[PDB]
Amino acid sequence: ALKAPVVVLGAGLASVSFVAELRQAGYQGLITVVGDEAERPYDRPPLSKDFMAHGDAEKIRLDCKRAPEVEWLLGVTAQSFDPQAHTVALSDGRTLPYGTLVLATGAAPRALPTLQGATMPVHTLRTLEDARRIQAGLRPQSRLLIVGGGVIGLELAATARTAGVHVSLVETQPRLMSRAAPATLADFVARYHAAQGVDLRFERSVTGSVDGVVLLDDGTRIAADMVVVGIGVLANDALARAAGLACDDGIFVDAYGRTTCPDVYALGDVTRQRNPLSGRFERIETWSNAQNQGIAVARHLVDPTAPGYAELPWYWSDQGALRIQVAGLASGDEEIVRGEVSLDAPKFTLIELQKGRIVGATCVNNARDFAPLRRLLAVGAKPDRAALADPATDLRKLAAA
Ligand SMILES: Cc1cc2nc3c(=O)[nH]c(=O)nc-3n(C[C@H](O)[C@H](O)[C@H](O)COP(=O)(O)OP(=O)(O)OC[C@H]3O[C@@H](n4cnc5c(N)ncnc54)[C@H](O)[C@@H]3O)c2cc1C
Ligand SMILES: NC(=O)c1ccc[n+]([C@@H]2O[C@H](COP(=O)([O-])OP(=O)(O)OC[C@H]3O[C@@H](n4cnc5c(N)ncnc54)[C@H](O)[C@@H]3O)[C@@H](O)[C@H]2O)c1
Repeated sequence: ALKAPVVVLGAGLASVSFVAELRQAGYQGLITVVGDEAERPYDRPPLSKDFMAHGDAEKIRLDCKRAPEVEWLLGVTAQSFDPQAHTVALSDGRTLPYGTLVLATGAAPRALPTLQGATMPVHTLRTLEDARRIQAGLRPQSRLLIVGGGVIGLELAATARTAGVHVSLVETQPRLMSRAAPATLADFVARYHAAQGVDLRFERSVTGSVDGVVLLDDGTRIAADMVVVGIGVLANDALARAAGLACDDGIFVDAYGRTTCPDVYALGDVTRQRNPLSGRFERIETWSNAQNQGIAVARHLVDPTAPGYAELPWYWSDQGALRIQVAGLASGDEEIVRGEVSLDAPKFTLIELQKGRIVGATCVNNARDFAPLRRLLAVGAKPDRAALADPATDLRKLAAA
C-alpha cells in the first residue's frame, strides 16, 4: 500500500496534481518533491500561447495550495535511486529516504541533429526559459522557421504570425498533426495556416545548415533568423532504466501506476500506459492525462479500494482563430461531420465511429458539443447516426443515454 515517506521526482503538472490529491485524499505523512528546474511550478500550455504576448510568468504558475506541508526542492536534480536501499541521490550531495517513490519526470523535446552548430538561434519549446528565449527573437518582419507540423509547431506559428512575424514550417509527413488528429481536421488546419500566411513544406526535412540558411532533403534551402524545433519528445526515463525498471522510451505502468519495480510508481509524460480505446500501450502526452492520471494513482495509493485510472484521452489546441478539441481515437469505421467545413465559418464537429460505436470526436470552435460527446464516448454510445449527422442537441442525446 502507501508506505511513507513519499518522494516524487519531477515537479511538473503530474507531480503537483498527484501530491495535491495525496493530501486531499487524507494522507498526512511526509512528502518531498524534487524539481531540477529552479522555477516555481508552472503550466506549459501558455508558453506557446498568451505567455508569448505578455511574458508574465506569474500568470502561469500552478496552484500548490491544495498541497499543504510539502517540501519542494527546486533547482535540484535526482541523479539516481537505489530501490533496495530505498534512497535517492540528489545533485547537491544529499540523499532522500523513501517508502514510496513516484517518477513524474515527464519528457524532453527531441533534438535536431543536422542543425548541430548552425550559427543562428535554434531552440526547442519545452520550458519557461525556452519560452523566454524564443519570445525575444519574435521581432516583427523577422523570419521564423518551424521544424515540425505537430501541435507545438502550429501553435507557435499562429502566435508568430499573430505578431507580425513571418513563418515557414517543415514537416516530414504528407500532412500536419499526423500524430493524434483526424485527417479531415488536418487538411483544414493546413488550409487555415496557409491562409494565415504560413509557408508549409510537406514531405520535406532539414538536412543541415550553412551560415544562417537551412538545407532541405529536397535539394532546396530556406533562410531564417531563428529556428524552433518541434519534432516530438523522449521520455525522461534514464533513472528508471538504470535502476532496472522496465521501460522503452517511457516507463511501463498499470492502471495503478505501478512499475515493474516494487514501491516505485510512475505517472505523466514519462510513462507508457494502456489506451482503453485502442487496448494498446502507448505514451499519452496530454495535459488531461498528466492531471487525471496523477490524481487517479494518488487516490488509489491512499485507498486501495479505489479503482485504477480509467479516464479516456482527449486534449485541446489553441491555434489562432481555431479553438480545437480532440477526444478519443482519430479514426474508425466512419466519420460523421456535424456542420460545414469552411475557412470563413470555422465551426464544426467530427464524430468517429467504429462499428456504430463512437470512438472519437473533434470540435472546432464548438465547446458546447465537446462535453456531451465526451460523455457519449465515455460509455461507447451507439446513437442513431442520422440524428447524429443533423442539428440535434447532443447535450440532450447524451442526456437520453
Ligand atoms: C509549450 C507547450 C504547450 C502545451 N500545450 C498543451 C495543450 O494545449 N493541451 C494539452 O493537452 N497539453 C499541452 N501540453 C502538454 C502538457 O504540458 C504536458 O502533457 C504536461 O506538462 C506533462 O506533465 P508531466 O508532469 O508529466 O511532466 P513535465 O511537465 O515534463 O514535467 C516533468 C518535470 O520533471 C523534471 N525532471 C526530469 N528529470 C528530473 C530529475 N532526474 N530530477 C529532477 N527533476 C527532473 C523536468 O525537468 C520537468 O520540469 C503543452 C506542453 C508544452 C511544452
Ligand atoms: N495542443 C497540444 O495538445 C500540445 C501543444 C504543444 C505541445 N504538446 C505536447 O508537447 C510534446 C511534443 O509536442 P510536438 O508538437 O513537438 O510533437 P508531436 O509528436 O505532436 O509532433 C511532431 C511533428 O513533427 C513531425 N516530425 C518528426 N520528425 C521530423 C523532422 N525531422 N522534421 C520535420 N518534422 C518532423 C511529425 O511527423 C509530427 O507531425 C508532446 O508531449 C505533446 O503532447 C501538446
